[PDB]
Formats: sequence, structure tokens, C-alpha cells
Amino acid sequence: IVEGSDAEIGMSPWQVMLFRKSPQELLCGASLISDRWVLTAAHCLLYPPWDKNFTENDLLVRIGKHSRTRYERNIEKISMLEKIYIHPRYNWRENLDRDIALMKLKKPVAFSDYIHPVCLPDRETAASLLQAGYKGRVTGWGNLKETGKGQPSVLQVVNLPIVERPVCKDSTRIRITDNMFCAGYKPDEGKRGDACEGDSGGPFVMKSPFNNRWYQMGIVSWGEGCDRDGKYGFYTHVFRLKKWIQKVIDQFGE
Amino acid sequence: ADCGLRPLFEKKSLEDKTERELLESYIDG
Amino acid sequence: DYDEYEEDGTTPTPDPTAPTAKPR
Ligand SMILES: *[C@@H]1O[C@H](CO)[C@@H](O)[C@H](O)[C@H]1NC(C)=O
Ligand code: NA
Repeated sequence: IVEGSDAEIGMSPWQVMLFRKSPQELLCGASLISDRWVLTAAHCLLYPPWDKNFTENDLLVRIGKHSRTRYERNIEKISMLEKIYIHPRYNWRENLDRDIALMKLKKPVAFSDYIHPVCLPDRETAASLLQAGYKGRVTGWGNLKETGKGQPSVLQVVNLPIVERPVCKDSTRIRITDNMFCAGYKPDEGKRGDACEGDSGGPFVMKSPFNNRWYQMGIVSWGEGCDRDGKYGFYTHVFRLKKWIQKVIDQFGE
Repeated sequence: ADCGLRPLFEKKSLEDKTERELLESYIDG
Repeated sequence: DYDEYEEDGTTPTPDPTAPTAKPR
């Protein structure tokens, strides 16, 4: 996260860290959407151009963490994965269309002050909140700059506005799709912030004024550099893909 | 249907340091 | 407002002249 700030303890209790088992390595962010399902980006699991093709046997998650340099006794929880599910029409070869994956925990996690699921959007919330200029919130342990420090100890948080699709489209020569949206400040708005390398798979959330619940509207997916003027971060559009999400959970919930 | 309500914030009637900036964007953004 | 895809179909073969997105 670039130009963010330290999270407060328990500020993002759905935050999940995805690790490679061996060698142990933090790969990606992720989010807790029930006591046994974790949402992340497909490219965190499958990206052939980088020779990446992880199965559930290769990975684990850590849940409830705030600071990644000390074990947080009686707070953090560690879980293996029973199965992973990648969107069947995920497009790694060009534009990361449908960059979404689900991971089933090997055993359900108990909720606590530090571990609690985020909501997925319903039709009402998506229609009401997914508007240009409305702000959401991105969290992660990724790079503090595009290019001494580099990686933060404590979870980073930044609030960023959703951007109009024509501005997103004009900002990049990549062919973008309706399954992604972009967010970030415009060059004339005099504020900054972005996700960056290592934040992918983490959540873009919004707080509903209608019921005071936090909803996950996006997944950190890609960008061109980080926090550049006239560039924006791109996020998987969670609600667009919710029928696939529900199909996997409904069919494989056991 | 407990989702999205944080034990250390919404359930305590406590706001975090920057969530008001999000709420304000529904009026100004 | 929901993504639709055919059960059988495939992701499009990328235009070799088109730039590709780099994941974060
Ligand atoms: C990825 O690996 C799994 C097992 O490790 C294999 O079944 C699958 O065919 C592989 N897919 C790709 C695209 O490499
Ligand atoms: Na920018």
C-alpha cells in the first residue's frame, strides 16, 4: 500500500495472508467471507508466465494478524486449505479478466475480536455504492513504493475513490473489461494512494450507510507501477462474479 | 448475517479513524 | 450487472500486438 497509514487493531478483521508453505513466503492478501471460505485473486494461485501453479497442498493462510514481525499469541490463527477453486474463465494471458479464486479452509476458524467475515455485496449494495467518486478502502502488507524499508510491519490501509470507466479506459492501453473497475485519485485531486505489489488478492471494501456493514466490492488485481499520476489501480469486480462465488460455496460448502 | 460488523468498532459503537471519509464521499463524491 | 460466460467457451486468444496486464 502506497501513501497509506497503519491500520488500527481489529480494523480489518477479515484480512487474510496467503503463504507458500515451502519455502515459507508471503504471497498475497485475501479475505475471510465465512468461517471456512477465503476469497483471493486467481493470479495468486495460477500464473503460468511466472511458473506459478499452486494447489491446496502448497499453501496456508494466517488470519487475524496486525503485525507481521511478531507472532500474535491468542490472536492469530493458521489454517491449511482443503481445496482451491479458480474461476474457469480467468484470463491470465492478457488482461487478468475474472481474476478471482476461492479457498476452503481445512477446518473452520472461530470468530473473535480479531477474526470476522466481510459481507459480499447484494444487488442493492452494488447498485447503490459502486459509483464514481464514492470511496472504498484497500488493505495489505505489500510494497510501500513502486521502487531501507519496502515492506511494512503493520497492516496498511488507504481510502480511494472509484473512478469513472472512461477515465479508467483512457488511462491504460490494456483492454479492460466490465469484470474490473479502477480506483484512485486523479492528478488534479491533490491526494494520493494506491495498492502495490504484494497487496494483490486483498480486499477493496466499502461501508454501507444503509446497515453499517462492510462489503467487499473489489479484489486487488493489477496496475502499471504504483501511485503514478494518471494511473489507477484495477480491482476484480466482486459483485459481477457473485453467481460463480455462490455456485462454488453452495456446491462445495461441504 | 453477522458479516461486516467489526467486534472492536461497529459492535462497540466505536468508529475507526477514517471511516467518516468514506461516508462523506456518498455526499460529496 | 452479472458476468455471463458460456459453459463450454474459452478465454480469447490474445492479440499479439496488445499489451498485457502485470499482476500485483
Ligand atoms: C496446475 O497443476 C495441477 C496440479 O499441480 C494440474 O492438475 C494442472 O493441470 C496444472 N495447470 C496448469 C495450467 O499448469
Ligand atoms: Na495514480
